[PDB]
Amino acid sequence: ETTDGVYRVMTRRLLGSTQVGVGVMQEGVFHTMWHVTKGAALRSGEGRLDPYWGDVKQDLVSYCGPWKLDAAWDGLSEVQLLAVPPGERAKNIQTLPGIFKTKDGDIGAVALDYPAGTSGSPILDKCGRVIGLYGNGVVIKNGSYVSAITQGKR
Amino acid sequence: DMYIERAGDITWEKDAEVTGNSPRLDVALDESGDFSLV
Ligand SMILES: N=C(N)N[C@@H]1CCCCNC(=O)[C@H](CCCCN)NC(=O)[C@H](CCCCN)NC(=O)[C@@H](Cc2ccccc2)CNC(=O)CNC(=O)CNC1=O
Repeated sequence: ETTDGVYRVMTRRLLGSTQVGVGVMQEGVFHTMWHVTKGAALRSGEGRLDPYWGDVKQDLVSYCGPWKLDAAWDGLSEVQLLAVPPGERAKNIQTLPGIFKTKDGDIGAVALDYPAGTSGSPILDKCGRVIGLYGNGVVIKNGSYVSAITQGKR
Repeated sequence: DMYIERAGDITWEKDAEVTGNSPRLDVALDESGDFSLV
């Protein structure tokens, strides 16, 4: 009932209208990062979106249904971040992901820096599939920000 | 009370600018969902 695409997550609880994050509507389910909503209900126009699944450690949450995004970075190709910065038009940024190496294995990472409210912007492969969400990351030695490509389980 | 506003289609852009490095980093993820550099 609500169109596929990328969406800003706004709140009026602070000064003015504030963008706290971004998310993806696909197959009837809204996908964003846990730290954006803390699992709170969302409104979409007149209707209400209720949380359905979430996990603080993965830093993901889905609304109206189970996590639907299952594409993954192929470990070789460039991707595009569809950055949706607060107050600014959506812009695609192409990049070759780096790698977060962890005890439990490797995931892609994108070394692109944006305001906090950009959290949740989707990362896409050349087919337009969302391979994860932007905004859970680290700051490295030279002071630059690097975000995991954070993907859920379908 | 939070609300959502449509911002675009989800599509690859052929003319897109290309930027960003490809660092290979050892990280740890803790129970609180925070990454840190090992
Ligand atoms: N050069 C930057 N610091 N660039 C970041 C880019 C943010 C992109 C969206 N992500 C986020 O908001 C998450 C939320 C929390 C999700 C946690 N699970 N965030 C982050 O991942 C980072 C990294 C956390 C590492 C945790 N081990 N968290 C921040 O920076 C903090 C500051 C901070 C830096 C290093 C270590 C710890 C905390 C908030 N940022 C600021 O205070 C100043 N920067 C801005 O105000 C705009 N840019 C920025 O905020």
